[PDB]
Amino acid sequence: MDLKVVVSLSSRLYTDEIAKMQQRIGCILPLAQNVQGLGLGQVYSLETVPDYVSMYNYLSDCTLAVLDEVSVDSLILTKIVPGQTYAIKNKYQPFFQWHGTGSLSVMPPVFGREHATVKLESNDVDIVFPMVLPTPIAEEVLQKILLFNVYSRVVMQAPGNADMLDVHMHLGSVSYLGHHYELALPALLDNLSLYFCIMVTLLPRASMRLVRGLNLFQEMVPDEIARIDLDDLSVADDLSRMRVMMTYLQSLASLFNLGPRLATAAYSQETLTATCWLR
Amino acid sequence: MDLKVVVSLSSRLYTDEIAKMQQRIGCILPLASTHGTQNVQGLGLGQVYSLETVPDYVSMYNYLSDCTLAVLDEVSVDSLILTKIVPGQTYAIKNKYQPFFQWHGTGSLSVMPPVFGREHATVKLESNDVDIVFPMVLPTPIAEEVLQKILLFNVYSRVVHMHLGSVSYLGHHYELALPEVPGPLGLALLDNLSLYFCIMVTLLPRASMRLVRGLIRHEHHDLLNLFQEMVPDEIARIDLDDLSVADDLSRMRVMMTYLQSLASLFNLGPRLATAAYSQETLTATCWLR
Amino acid sequence: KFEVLLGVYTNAIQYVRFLETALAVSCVNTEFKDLSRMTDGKIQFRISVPTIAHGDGRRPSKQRTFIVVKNCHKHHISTEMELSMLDLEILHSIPETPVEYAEYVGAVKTVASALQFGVDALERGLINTVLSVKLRHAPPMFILQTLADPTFTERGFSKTVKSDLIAMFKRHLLEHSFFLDRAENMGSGFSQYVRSRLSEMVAAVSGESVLKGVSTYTTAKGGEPVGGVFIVTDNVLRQLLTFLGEEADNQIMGPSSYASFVVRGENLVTAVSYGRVMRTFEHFMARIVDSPEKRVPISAAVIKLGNHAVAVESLQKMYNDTQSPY
Amino acid sequence: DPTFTERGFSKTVKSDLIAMFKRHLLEHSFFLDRAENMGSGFSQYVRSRLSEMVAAVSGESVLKGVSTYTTAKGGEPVGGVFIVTDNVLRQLLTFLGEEADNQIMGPSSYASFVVRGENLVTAVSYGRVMRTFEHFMARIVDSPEKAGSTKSDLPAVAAGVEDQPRVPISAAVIKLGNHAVAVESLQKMYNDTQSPY
Amino acid sequence: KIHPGVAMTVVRTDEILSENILFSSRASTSMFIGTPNVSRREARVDAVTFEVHHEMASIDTGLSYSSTMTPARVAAITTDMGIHTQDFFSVFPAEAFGNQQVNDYIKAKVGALCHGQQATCEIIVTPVTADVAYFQKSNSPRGRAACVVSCENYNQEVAEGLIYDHSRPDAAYEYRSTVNPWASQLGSLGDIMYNSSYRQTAVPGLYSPCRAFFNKEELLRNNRGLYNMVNEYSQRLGGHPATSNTEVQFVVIAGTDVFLEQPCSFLQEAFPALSASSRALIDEFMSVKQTHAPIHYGHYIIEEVAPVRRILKFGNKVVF
Amino acid sequence: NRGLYNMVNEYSQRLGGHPATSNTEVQFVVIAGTDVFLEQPCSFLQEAFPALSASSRALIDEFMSVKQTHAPIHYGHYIIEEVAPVRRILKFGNKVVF
Amino acid sequence: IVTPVTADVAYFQKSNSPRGRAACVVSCENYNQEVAEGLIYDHSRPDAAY
Amino acid sequence: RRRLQRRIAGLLPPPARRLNISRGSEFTRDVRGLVEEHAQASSLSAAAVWRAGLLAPSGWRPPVFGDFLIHASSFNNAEATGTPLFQFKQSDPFSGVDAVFTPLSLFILMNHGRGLTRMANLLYDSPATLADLVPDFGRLVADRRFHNFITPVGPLVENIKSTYLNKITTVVHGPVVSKAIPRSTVKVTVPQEAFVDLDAWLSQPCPADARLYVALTYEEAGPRFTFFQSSRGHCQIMNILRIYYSPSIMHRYAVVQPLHIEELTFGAVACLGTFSATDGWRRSAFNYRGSSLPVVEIDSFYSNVSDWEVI
Amino acid sequence: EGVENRPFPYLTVDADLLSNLRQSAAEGLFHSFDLLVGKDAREAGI
Amino acid sequence: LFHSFDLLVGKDAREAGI
Amino acid sequence: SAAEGLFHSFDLLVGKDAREAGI
Repeated sequence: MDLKVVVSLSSRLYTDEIAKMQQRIGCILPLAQNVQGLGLGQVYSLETVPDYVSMYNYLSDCTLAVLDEVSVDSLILTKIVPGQTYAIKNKYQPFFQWHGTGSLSVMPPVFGREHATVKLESNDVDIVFPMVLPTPIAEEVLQKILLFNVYSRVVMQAPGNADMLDVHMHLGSVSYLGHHYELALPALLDNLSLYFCIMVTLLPRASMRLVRGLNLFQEMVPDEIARIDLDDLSVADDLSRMRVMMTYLQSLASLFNLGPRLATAAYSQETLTATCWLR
Repeated sequence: MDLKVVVSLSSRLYTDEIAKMQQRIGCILPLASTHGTQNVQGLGLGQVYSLETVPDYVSMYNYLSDCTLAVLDEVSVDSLILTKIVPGQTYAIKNKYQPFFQWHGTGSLSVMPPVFGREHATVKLESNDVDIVFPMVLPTPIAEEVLQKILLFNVYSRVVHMHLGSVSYLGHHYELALPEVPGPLGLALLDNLSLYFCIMVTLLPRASMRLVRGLIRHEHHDLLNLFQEMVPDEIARIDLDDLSVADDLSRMRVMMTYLQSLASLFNLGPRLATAAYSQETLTATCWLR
Repeated sequence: KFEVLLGVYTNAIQYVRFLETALAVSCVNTEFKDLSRMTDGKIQFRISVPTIAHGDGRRPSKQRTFIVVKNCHKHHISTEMELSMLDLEILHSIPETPVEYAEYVGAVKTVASALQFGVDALERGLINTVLSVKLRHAPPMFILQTLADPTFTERGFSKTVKSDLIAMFKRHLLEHSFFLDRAENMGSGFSQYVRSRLSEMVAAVSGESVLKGVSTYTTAKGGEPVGGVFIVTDNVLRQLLTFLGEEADNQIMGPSSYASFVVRGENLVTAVSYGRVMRTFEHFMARIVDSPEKRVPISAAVIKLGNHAVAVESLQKMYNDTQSPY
Repeated sequence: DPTFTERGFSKTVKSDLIAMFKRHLLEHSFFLDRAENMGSGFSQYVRSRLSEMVAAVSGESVLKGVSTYTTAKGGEPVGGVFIVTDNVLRQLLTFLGEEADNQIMGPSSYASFVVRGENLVTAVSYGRVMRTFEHFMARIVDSPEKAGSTKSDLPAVAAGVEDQPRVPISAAVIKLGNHAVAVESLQKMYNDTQSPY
Repeated sequence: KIHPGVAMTVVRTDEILSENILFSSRASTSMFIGTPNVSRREARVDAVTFEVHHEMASIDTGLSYSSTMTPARVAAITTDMGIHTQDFFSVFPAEAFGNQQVNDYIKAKVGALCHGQQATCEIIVTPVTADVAYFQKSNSPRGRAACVVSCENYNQEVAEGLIYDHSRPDAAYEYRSTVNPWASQLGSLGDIMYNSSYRQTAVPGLYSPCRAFFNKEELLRNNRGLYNMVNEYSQRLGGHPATSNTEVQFVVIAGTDVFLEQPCSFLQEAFPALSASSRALIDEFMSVKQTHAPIHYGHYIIEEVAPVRRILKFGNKVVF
Repeated sequence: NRGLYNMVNEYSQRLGGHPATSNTEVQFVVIAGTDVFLEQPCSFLQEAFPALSASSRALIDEFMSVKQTHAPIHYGHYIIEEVAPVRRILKFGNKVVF
Repeated sequence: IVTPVTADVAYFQKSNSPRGRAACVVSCENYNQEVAEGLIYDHSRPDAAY
Repeated sequence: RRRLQRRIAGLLPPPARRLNISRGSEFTRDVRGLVEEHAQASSLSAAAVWRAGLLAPSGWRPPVFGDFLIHASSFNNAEATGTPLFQFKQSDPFSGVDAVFTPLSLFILMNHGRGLTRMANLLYDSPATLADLVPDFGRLVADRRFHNFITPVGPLVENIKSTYLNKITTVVHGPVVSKAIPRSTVKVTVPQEAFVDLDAWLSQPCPADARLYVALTYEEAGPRFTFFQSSRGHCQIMNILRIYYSPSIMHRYAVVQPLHIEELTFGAVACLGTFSATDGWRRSAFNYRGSSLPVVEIDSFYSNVSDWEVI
Repeated sequence: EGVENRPFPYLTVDADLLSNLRQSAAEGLFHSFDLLVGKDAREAGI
Repeated sequence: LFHSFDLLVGKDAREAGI
Repeated sequence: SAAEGLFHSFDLLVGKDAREAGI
């Protein structure tokens, strides 16, 4: 069908802007037509605090678009449908090889704002493209930035229990299919880390309420340090704790579903593109 | 490709029933079969949600997951015509549901069992002895908290419950009916959640307890308001251990897979991905996610 | 040393037709088709029953008219025919070599055996929906041995005549049900009991009905108009010809009403009969050449029950060729 | 009996069919010595027990339209034989009545089939002979656009059965309603060889 | 084998394949044959799936009844006519006793698949002073006869009284109010077991015969007109249906494929089966069909009446 | 345990299971099977039929007297009427039952 | 065949199997080892007749 | 050229209908053509089946294909067409060979180290080279990360023969059909003892289609491969297979050590594709030179491979 | 299962050999048969 | 009269009609 | 309504010799 979506650029684009838009022409980006909220650039603006979860919810709510052609006044781009496929390319400056992986994950770029962006001086907007990366790399960088945020805030509060070089030796590198990448580890990622923290703190009393809902079978599998909490807590506090914990558990589970998960068939490393459909 | 179901009545639809069905045009209806001509006895959600038995919503969720979905376009005498929902086509779905949730954010919708009551969407046929109930279509941020209220009422029947009984929205509060017993399959989902929790409680990390301890004693966030400035002792006796990275990294990989499995468990019912919702026309161009 | 193919065979699908069977005795096929065009499915009749002018000073015998509304039943009959796409790829490809001409003739024969499947499926679905209409408005005989007897009704449906009518239903449920089983355990009176029961059905069915006309569906031997039709199974059809023993006509009926469906009914069935499918596909093949250069006897055993000569037709063969239950 | 086979043979239909087997074996087996229990209706009982025997047999075969055997009195096909012993033949030619016909009109020679010039090439070459290669050539080479009807393919089903002289052969014909079966015994063929029938 | 304080009233519904006969007089319904039309439905890359649609209007001319459908003969009794009773531990799996040690010992002393349908028969608790003369004729399995069809249409308030208000006597036996009060009353034991108001935790797929006698929603369905309750009989109601060939009896999920009609839901009376109290009265029922004693001092025999006259054989002594 | 038509097929096509030697003195299971043609429902449906068993000679001389009003069970004895598919004439003196 | 004296005579006045359980031929199943053998030998289930 | 023109002219999209709203006499003949187009594209005739072949380019989608470069000794020429192939992830970045497995050569990767086994070791007699293809089977099944290194690539539709360095082509996503324009249907062949129907173990709504799921599962003796056919969804068949995996939750209980994370996962389920539910899977028999194993035949396959989700 | 499906010229007999066919093929009266429903019911490719 | 109600009601004007 | 069972043979236009709208 007719799928060519154009966006309204106010000012004409100069030569270096044309080159920087040509450099990443194969990548995908979301959509809100306005060039102001054209992508993820309104969460990564200097206007809001760079919070991960609102960025993820906006990225999973709104549609995606892979752009085909660039001009001095127009941006030819086709939005994503669940029906057919589009040929997309890996044009991200943190380069992850899409060798034979059947899935691609679309997440906000956690490797720094400058690494995946184009800054438009002449226009009103500074656009960003999300990270399209294979899903074991996606869950691995989620692990190694989540645990690094935890093990960093801990040594900011108390540096007597852990070591910063000990967590930076392992939690700064991912190793998928023999490729060894390095993680730009510097704020960011604090609300997701504290969400996970609240979940694993209130999950003991959650598991106790669940096993008391329906006996020693499910009470043997906790260890002795994982079993003992005293049986005295208020009704309203317990109910609000369970409700807020299950809310954060549902949001955290749908968040560790990595969003719009793209799928690929034929990765051609000579031309750096793969036939990509929405799944 | 003809995508059009002509569900035919046996008996004559009276004029008030024609008005009540013409009031509901564009709403989601689940079908029994995907074929071109069907019967009414089997149209809708009434075969799983009957008046005689308890409202069990988890089997209704799996019914809405399994069977096909159709929108209602034309209603006339002796017959009402539906349009199926296939992937690859954009459908117009209007908000004609009685607990009104405004779709201002154009969020992804969700198809629900009628948890808010039967009798507002019960729409009754006195032609033939059948009751057509229309599933609730509503965004997934409301849907997760409605599903958690359904799952939490059964475990808080034993031990304020009006907060769990009703729903929370930006503009209004609506009352949704809870049963005293969930049912067999709701108890099965609660049992699977209990086994998941009683297994995953030992596979929890140790480092984030030091974070919550130093953050309680140091700096109150808006998110740290639930503890009422108190820490339990289980946190302390799991913080009598020293922190390493290897067992925590393996534990966070199995925690990633377990949180993906919980994402598989909570995601019940169909979801619709909206695009270009019109608030003035009150319909939304949607497709199946 | 060879491997003999001893012959190769296929079955001829019999062309059933709704106006050929005797189920269309109980239906009049109007050529109006405006009640499909009409928005509401009702039709209003101003019927007017007579009255007995009474003479005693009880009440004045006012005239009787009834404005009755008959709702029409619209049924939707739908089959499907999954047809392969590489049959279409030969249908559009013009053949030149004799092997692809044989393959194209095979593709046309596969297509013309699917349009014929659709037409043969909508002349069995039509009989099926008509027979299910006549089985939905068919109250049982243990009700209408008494509800169609006016010596109990018409005194006014009070509580007492209904309370006695239910207890009269419960007698005919026991001493009258399965009447062809009591006739096997009867004595020498095989025929008179079965003839009495069939005549009691014809008497309890036949009453007042709107929209009458000419004597339609006559028989050929006697020339008597046919009152109804006894749709039976094949075993009951075998049993009602050794109990009753004979037939009034030699399975021949003479409806002159089947005169506008020997034209409108044939130019669909013979329009897919592979003489016109091959013709229209040769026509479209010539377009592809053009492209780059630029009354009757009805088989129905008729029995005579008193004064009405009803027909007895069994559609068991129609349903056993589907492997569908009768 | 198609009213018991109209639905599929479920675990429950294949139970009451096994019940009905034993019921029919207890009740209606040995129909000829229990015909002596009555004296008046011997003929009607034997006629009904043979007329319910030609109806259980599916006589619908592909060689039904090929008229190969006819009754010598009037033109009507036979429709099968009963093969009985000599005693049951002696009881079924008096109680069922004297035979309507004494002889049937059947063929006089085997309808031969030889591997001729078109099938010899595929016998020697492939080892696959077909029956009536000339009718395959008449159907798919010479006008394949003419699809065969019932009547147009009747001289092809009757391969060599029709073109024969028809001598009459003696067989006691019994008319069971509309059918005209031809009962006979072969015990004269077995008793002089000293072998059991 | 010692008598408990109560007796029972075992109710089974027995299916029958019956060869029917349909009369329908000429010019009964007028018809309008629409022209048939084709449309593709599932245009798969492997094979395009068409559809051939057809519509027709059948307008009923006759203001009387222009058809009668009688059962001509029984083909076979498709059910068991057996003894297989209902398991309430399968219908009500959420209910249990106090001790799980005594609640598991119970489920062990009772039931915690070959041949035809077992005819799952319910059980109604009924005192031992219920006269056998009530059970020797077709009645309701509860005490009161439910003559609600005789009363005035669309009047639920008065017609609940003739079913449940025991201040007035029976429709049949006007010298008693009910032959058992433990099932015939509004909140009684037979009513809390089998009515839909108290079966909210039951398994909906299983089938219970006594739902045709105790369910107040369908008992008041027959309260309407006699010319409406003969329409709603034959108009494919399937109000109280059952599965045809299923090994274990179930209720159908709105089945249009099967063809059945239930006269025990219309006129609300069950027919007595061949019951006895000893084998001796069974052995004397075949010996003398006319001069058999229905009562011998403490034992009874209930000769079966039914629409079907099922023929019994015990050895060679046949009764018709 | 194979399907119905494939049991009907193998019932008549061969001596499907356990025949006895006829025209011998003692019953042997056949090994020849050349001229031994016999059909057998007892392997088709796996049920045996009752014989005329009587616990005492009093009941079996009262079965001949009244064959309809006889007691199948008298106090501790019994008589069992044969229901077998070959109806056999029982003749004790001149009292003939069937 | 050796049976107890408590085998009732109503089993022997009909045409049943000479052992206890009714061995059903096709009424059980089609090509199994746990339903036919179950309905023939497993006495935890009652036989199909009684 | 005349053959080529006669072949292209028939295989051409029909032109779009015009309505000249501006002119008067052109509008009448254009709506005349409009009703003459509908009346012959709707009625029962050969004209309405002639219209279905033009395809008018949403309904039909030409699929994607996977050109895979394999070794000839790791494959067999004598296999059927519709075998769902399973690519193995390679550690070396520049490899060039994508090691795929048919279910029989993967069944000998199952069993060698501990019907199907007869035809498996008849098709792949020497398993030392196939154990040398995978760099680690026992350790990778010991840490239970084998399910993510195995990805399915859909059923084989075209196998061009070569004595060394064979090349295969599978439909990775889309309607499963052959590659040669002499057209045929690629019937998906699945061996029956690995195939189970989930309604059979389940023992009410009619879907649109019945999907096929492969479930690599980690039995305690070795891995196991089972093809699951379900009319339900993916997140529903996760719960249904949670019901089906009854002794696995007892084994993961009876291995009571929780810090050994190997026995806390029990396989993973990947959705292979969607075949129609109104036409069920057909049974068939696949013959070698000597043996014959019963094989599920599945037609009208629409392949769309999903991720492995953990039971 | 022992049956070929070629575009043979099938002779059109008039026998009633549809009666009890879909149930007879299920029980196994036919030793070898092919059921072709949908697109498989075609005069196949030569 | 602008329709074809001749076969629907019947030929006789005293029995049926418009 | 009024035409709940009735056919209509023709209509009566409100003196409009070329207009179809109005009563």
